[PDB]
Amino acid sequence: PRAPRTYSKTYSTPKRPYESSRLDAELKLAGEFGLKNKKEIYRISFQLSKIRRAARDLLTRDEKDPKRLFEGNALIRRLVRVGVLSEDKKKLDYVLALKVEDFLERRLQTQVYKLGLAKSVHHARVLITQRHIAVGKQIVNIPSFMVRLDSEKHIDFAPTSPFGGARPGRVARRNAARKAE
Amino acid sequence: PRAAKKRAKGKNLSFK
Amino acid sequence: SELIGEVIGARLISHAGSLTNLSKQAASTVQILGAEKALFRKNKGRISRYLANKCSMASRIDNYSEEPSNVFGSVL
Amino acid sequence: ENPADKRRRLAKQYLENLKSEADIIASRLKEDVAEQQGRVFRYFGDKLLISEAKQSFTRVGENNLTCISCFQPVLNKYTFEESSNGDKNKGRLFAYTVSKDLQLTKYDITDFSKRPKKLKYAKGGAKYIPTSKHEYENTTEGHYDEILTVAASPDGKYVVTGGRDRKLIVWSTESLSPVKVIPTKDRRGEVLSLAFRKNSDQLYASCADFKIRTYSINQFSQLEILYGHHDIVEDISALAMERCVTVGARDRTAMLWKIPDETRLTFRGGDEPQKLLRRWMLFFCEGSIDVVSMVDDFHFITGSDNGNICLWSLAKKKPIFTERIAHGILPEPSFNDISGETDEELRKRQLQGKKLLQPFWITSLYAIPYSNVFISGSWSGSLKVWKISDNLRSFELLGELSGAKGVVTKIQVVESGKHGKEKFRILASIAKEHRLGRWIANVSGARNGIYSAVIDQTG
Amino acid sequence: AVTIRTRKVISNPLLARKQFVVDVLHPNRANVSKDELREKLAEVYKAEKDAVSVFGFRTQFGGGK
Amino acid sequence: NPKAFPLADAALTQQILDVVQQAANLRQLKKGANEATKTLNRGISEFIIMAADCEPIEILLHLPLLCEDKNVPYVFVPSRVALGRACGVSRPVIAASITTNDASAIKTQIYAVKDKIETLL
Ligand SMILES: [Mg+2]
Repeated sequence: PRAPRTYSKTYSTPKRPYESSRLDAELKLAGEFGLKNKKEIYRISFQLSKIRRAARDLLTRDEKDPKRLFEGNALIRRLVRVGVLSEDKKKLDYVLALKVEDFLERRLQTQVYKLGLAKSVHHARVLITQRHIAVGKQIVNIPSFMVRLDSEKHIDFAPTSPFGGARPGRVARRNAARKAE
Repeated sequence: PRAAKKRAKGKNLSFK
Repeated sequence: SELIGEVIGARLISHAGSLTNLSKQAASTVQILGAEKALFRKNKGRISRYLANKCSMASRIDNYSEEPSNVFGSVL
Repeated sequence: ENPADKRRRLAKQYLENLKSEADIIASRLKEDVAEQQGRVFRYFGDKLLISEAKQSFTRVGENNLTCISCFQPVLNKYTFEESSNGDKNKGRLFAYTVSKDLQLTKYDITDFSKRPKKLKYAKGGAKYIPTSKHEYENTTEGHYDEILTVAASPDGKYVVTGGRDRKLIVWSTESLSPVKVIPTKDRRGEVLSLAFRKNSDQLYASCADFKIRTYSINQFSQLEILYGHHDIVEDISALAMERCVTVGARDRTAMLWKIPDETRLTFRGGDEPQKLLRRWMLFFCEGSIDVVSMVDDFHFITGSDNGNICLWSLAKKKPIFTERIAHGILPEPSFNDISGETDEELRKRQLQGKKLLQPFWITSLYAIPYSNVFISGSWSGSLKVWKISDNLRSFELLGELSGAKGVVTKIQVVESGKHGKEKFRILASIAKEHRLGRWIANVSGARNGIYSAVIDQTG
Repeated sequence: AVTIRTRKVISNPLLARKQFVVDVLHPNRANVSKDELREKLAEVYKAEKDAVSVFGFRTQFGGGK
Repeated sequence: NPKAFPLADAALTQQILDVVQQAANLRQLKKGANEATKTLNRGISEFIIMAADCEPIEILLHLPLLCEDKNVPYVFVPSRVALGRACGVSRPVIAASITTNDASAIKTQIYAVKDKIETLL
C-alpha cells in the first residue's frame, strides 16, 4: 500500500482545566483577542510549552557545546523572525520569559485590528473570513495566520475586495438596481 | 583533469 | 503691545493672570480669555480667531525672551 | 519585390550611408547592436564641453512646473524606419510638461539654437470631478487634482500623465486629446512616477499605495502589480529590458524588479556617520531615497535627502561608491530672525554653531542610457555634470551649469547630429516649489520655467 | 489583459521538444482555456498549434494567477 | 546653553523621523504646536518632537515647560522642513506629538525612542 502520511495533534488539554484562575485567564484572553473557543488557547499553550521546554533543555547544556549553539541560534532566529522575540532580546534565557500573549498579538486578526483596517477584534475576524484582507499579493482567510515582521507592514485590503478597489458587493448593487427601478 | 564547463529563455506575450 | 495695544494687551496679561500663564494657553483658549470684554474685536469671527492666534504667537516672543524686541510683533 | 528584398534594399542603402559617412564600418555595426547587450557603450564624458554650453531659461505661466518628458525619434535597425508617428513628424523633437495647475503642454525643441516653442495644451479643472465617488468610476476625461508626472511613449503616438487624482490618462500626441482613462482603483493610489520601457509600449507606474503598476499602452490595459516596497515609491526608471528599478523614500531601500523572473533584488545604503568620522580620523544620515536613474542594465544611481549620490551594482547589495553632500550645505538661517532677542550674541547662540545646517536634497537625477555621464539637480542654483570611471567603480564632477535657478523637478537630455559629432541639449523643469509638496522655503530668484542648455562635442 | 510567461525552459532533444513552466496572469478573469493558451504559445514559439501541449494548470488561491 | 536643548544627532533624528512617519499612518500623530499644547494638557502624549530651526525658535519654548512640568520627554530636531515631510503633511511642521495608545501596532518602536530620548535629557 501507499506509505503512511504522518500527523500530530497541535493542542493538549491542560493538567486540571477547572481552575478558577485558569478559567478567568482564558476568559480574558478570548475576550481581548476574540478567540472562538478554548482549543485555540490550548493549541498556543502547547506550542509555547514545547518551545520553552526546548529552551530549558538547551540551557541545561554547557556553554559553547555544538548542539546548544546550533539549536539555540536556530530557535532565537525563528522567534525573532516571527516577531515574538525582539531584536535586542536574543538569548535563550529570554525565550524562557515569553508568554502566550506575544503569540496572540502576532495573530493576523490582532494585527488587522491594531493597524486600523478594523476597529475591533471581532470586526477584524469577520474581515479575514470574508476574503477582504491580503498579505502582500496573497489573500489570507485564516485568522490564526502568523504574521512575520516583514509581512506585518504589507497587510492591506485585497484588490478584489469592495473595500480594496473592486466593484460593490451584491448587496450594494442590488440596492442600487432596486432604487433605479 | 578538469570537468566540462557548465552551459532557452523566458518569453512573454500580452493579449486582450 | 505693538500687535494689539498697550491697554488691551495688558488686560489680556491680567486676564490670564501672568504673561507666563498666557503663553502656556492654547490659541483657542486665548481667544476666549478676551471674549468677555471683546478685546480681540461670520467674517468678523474669523479675523478675531485669526488675531487670537497671532496674539498667542506674540506673547510667546515676549515671555521666554530675556530682552524681547518689537521686530517680530511688528511683522506679525 | 518580396518583403525580404525590401529589407535588403533598406539595408543596402543603409550600408552605403555608413560608407559615405566613413574597420570603421564594422565597429559602427557593433555599436548599433550594443544596446541589446546591457553594457555601457557611450564613453563621451571627456569630449563634453561644459564651459562652452549655451544656457537659456524660458519662463512659463504655469505654477510649480512639476515634470517634463522628452520624445526623440530613433531609427529602428530591424525595419529601417523612423520612430516618428507620421511623415509630418519626421525628425521633430517634442517635449511634454505638466504642472500643479492641471495643465499639460507640449513644445517643439527641434531647433537647438532656438528656444522651446509651444504647440498645444490641455487644462483640467473642477469640471472633471467625478460625481460617483467610487474608485472604479473615476473615468473622467480630464484631471481634477495636481498632475505630478508625464511620460512619452517611445512610438511617439501617445503621452501619458498621472498625479494625485489617482488616474492614468493617456493622450494623443498630435492633439493632446484623451483616448483612455485608467483608474488605479485604490484609495491612496496616487501616481508618483512613470517610466516607459525603452523602445516598447510597456509602462511602469509607481503609486503612493506602495505598489508598482505595469501597463500596455497599445492594449490600454493593466498587466501586473508589484509588491514588496515598504514606503511610497517616489521614482521609477526603465531601460530596454524589463528590469526597472525603484526607490522607497523613507524605506531607504532601492529595489530592482526582474519582471520575467518574478523576483526582486533589495539594495540598502547602510552608512553611519560614526564609522565615517572614525575612518576620517559634516556627515548627515540618509533620511530617504527620492531619485533613481539606471545608468546601465547592470548599474544604477540614486539620490538621497542627505545630498548623497550613490553608485550601485547588481552584484553588490551595498553601494560601490558614494558622493556625499554633492550639492553642498543649505545656507545657515539668518541670526536676525532665529530669535527675538535684541542682543546679537544671544541670537548667534541659537544658531548653535553649525549643528542646524542641513544639506541640499537630490531632487532630480538623470543618466543618459548606456553612457558614462549623468546629471544631478537641486535648488542650489546649478546643474552638476558627473562622469563615471571607465571601470564603473567611481565618478567625478565633470562640470556645472549655473543657469538654472529653482527646484529642478525633472531633467531630460536629447541629442542631434551625426554619430561622430553629436550636440546634446539638456532640458530641466524648474519650479518654485518641490513637486511632491510645498515644504521647501521660497528660494530667492526662483522662477517657473524650462531650463535649456546645449553642449557640444569636440576634441 | 492576460499575460503568458514561460520559465525553467529546458530543451529535450531526446524527446525533441521544449519543456517549461507556464505562469498565466489573468486579472479580472476566472481563468484561460487550454485552447487559447495553446494558440498564444504556438504564436510565441513560432510553431504549429498541434505541436503545443499544456496541462496541469492550477489557479492559485485568491485568483488572478 | 542654547534655548533648543537637547538637540538630537543625525542618527537619533533619523530614528525619530522614522517613528513619526509610522505614527502618521496609524493616526497616532498630532501635528502643530497648538495640538502639542493640547495633548500635554490632556496627558495623552508620549513625547514631543520640535524643530530647532523654527522661525523664530522661541515660539515652541512653551512646549518644553509644559513637558518638564508633566514629565514628558522632549527633543529638538535640526530641520522643520524634514519634520513636516515625515509627518506626511505638505507644509513644514515645527512641533509634533505621539498620542498615547498601549494597543498600537508600533508600541515597541515608540518606547525604543522614548528610552533614548530620556537618556539624551
Ligand atoms: Mg471574491
